[PDB]
Amino acid sequence: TAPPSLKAEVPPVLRLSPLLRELQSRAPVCKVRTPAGDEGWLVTRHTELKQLLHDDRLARAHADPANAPRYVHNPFLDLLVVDDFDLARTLHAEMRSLFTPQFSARRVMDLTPRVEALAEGVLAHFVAQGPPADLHNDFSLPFSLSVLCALIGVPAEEQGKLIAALTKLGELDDPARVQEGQDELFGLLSGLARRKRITPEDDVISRLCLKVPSDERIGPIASGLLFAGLDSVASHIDLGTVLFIQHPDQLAAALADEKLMRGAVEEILRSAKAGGSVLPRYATADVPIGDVTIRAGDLVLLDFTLVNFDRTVFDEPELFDIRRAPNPHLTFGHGMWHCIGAPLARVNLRTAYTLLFTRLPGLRLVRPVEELRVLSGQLSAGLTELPVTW
Ligand SMILES: C[C@@H]1[C@H](O)[C@@H](C)/C=C/C=C/CC/C=C/C=C/C=C/C=C/[C@H](O[C@@H]2O[C@H](C)[C@@H](O)[C@H](N)[C@@H]2O)C[C@@H]2O[C@](O)(C[C@@H](O)[C@H](O)CC[C@@H](O)C[C@@H](O)C[C@@H](O)CC(=O)O[C@H]1C)C[C@H](O)[C@H]2C(=O)O
Ligand code: HEM
Repeated sequence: TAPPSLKAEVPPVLRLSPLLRELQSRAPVCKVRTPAGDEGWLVTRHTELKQLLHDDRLARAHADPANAPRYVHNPFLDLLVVDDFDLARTLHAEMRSLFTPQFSARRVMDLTPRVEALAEGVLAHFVAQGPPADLHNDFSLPFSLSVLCALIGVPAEEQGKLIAALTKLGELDDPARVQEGQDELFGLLSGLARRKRITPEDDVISRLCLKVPSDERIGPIASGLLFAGLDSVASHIDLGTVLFIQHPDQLAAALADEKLMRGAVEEILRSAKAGGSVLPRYATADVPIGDVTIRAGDLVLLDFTLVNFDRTVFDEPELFDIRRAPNPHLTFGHGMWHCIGAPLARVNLRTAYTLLFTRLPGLRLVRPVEELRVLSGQLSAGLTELPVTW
């Protein structure tokens, strides 16, 4: 297969696939065939990813968005792209000025007692019947979701439908099912905005109303935030928990020392996914990078965790070392595109690991890790299940 194809099934969890390892050793920027069947440029190395994150010729913009080369087939992902390059710039700037104040240090610090309290409640439900239990579906997802709902302003009576609607939102190669969850989610969130415009509450939707006069527009905006943080946080709770099970003496040191726990969270972010953490861009003009020229209109695949195994940056990247320092991973991106939820994601993760392992020090897998499976055909795909006992 020339160019190499990315849809090479799914590698085992917590391991860098042979395909991606050879692509990275081959060149910093590689032409590949995407899961959707089109052609794209995979950025494989740390320095080149950083450079492209700071190059204003990469954008969520294309002269013909409907016909542009695709990474995967998903209409919700397609909503990030507009056909006017000036409009793409101003929309991106606007979105960052809307969202950045919601994740200030004061706000995340102030939310933290609430985050810890939500973790405690989810844990009670997770352990209520004793072991074994599914860490993914009965702790990681409900905890990740309850935090996002508390911050965004989704009441309890609607959180039950969210996991379902958000699941069908991420489905690949089924535009009709993505449209269903899109309909259901956009209608739910914009109705909340209509209410909170009249009766403001301490949540993000209420504060978005003060700068976004359209309730309709708050639908996709809020949906973006939820989808950006739900599976991303949940899957890192899952995989970080496995990494800790596999490295008990490092887990013991992280539990005894908060600074070591912060380092451990960073090492889990660096290494848990081990490639495949791709978001797309398009070139709006020719971009020379490494020894190739990305052409205007071309698809560019930014893989934010493949670069965390770049041997020219990380010594022994395949080893889990919570004391790794410095730890310049790019899991949250960089620059003008840097993940706005990163401070919240970090609090969620250290809250989860701290609570889980102090309450359940015997946590272990029910079956060998080789038997875990990632859901297929899913944007932001996580484990089907994570059975644990304690
Ligand atoms: C300007 C507009 C307009 O006015 C309005 C009218 C339009 C709004 C448009 C809304 C549509 C939003 C787009 C969502 C797409 C998500 C794709 C996720 C893909 C996830 C990928 O997954 C893969 O999939 C493959 C198939 C599998 O083979 C792989 N093994 C793997 O699983 C990679 C996963 O990514 C990360 O997860 C983080 C991502 O979430 C981030 O945090 C959000 C980034 C992005 O979402 C930012 C937006 O979301 C912010 C949004 O808010 C913008 C916004 O409204 O602007 C408003 C103001 C973390 C996971 O570790 C990583 C992972 O899994 O490795
Ligand atoms: C461990 C969990 C998470 C990871 C690994 C992660 C990763 C990322 C990455 C790599 C990007 C850059 C995407 C690109 O350049 O196209 C990004 C952007 C973004 N993330 Fe996250 N994220 C996480 C959690 C969250 C959470 C919890 C939220 C919201 C509560 C969030 C909201 C956003 C937003 C709004 C953007 C768009 C920034 C922009 O377009 O300039 N993320 N995230």
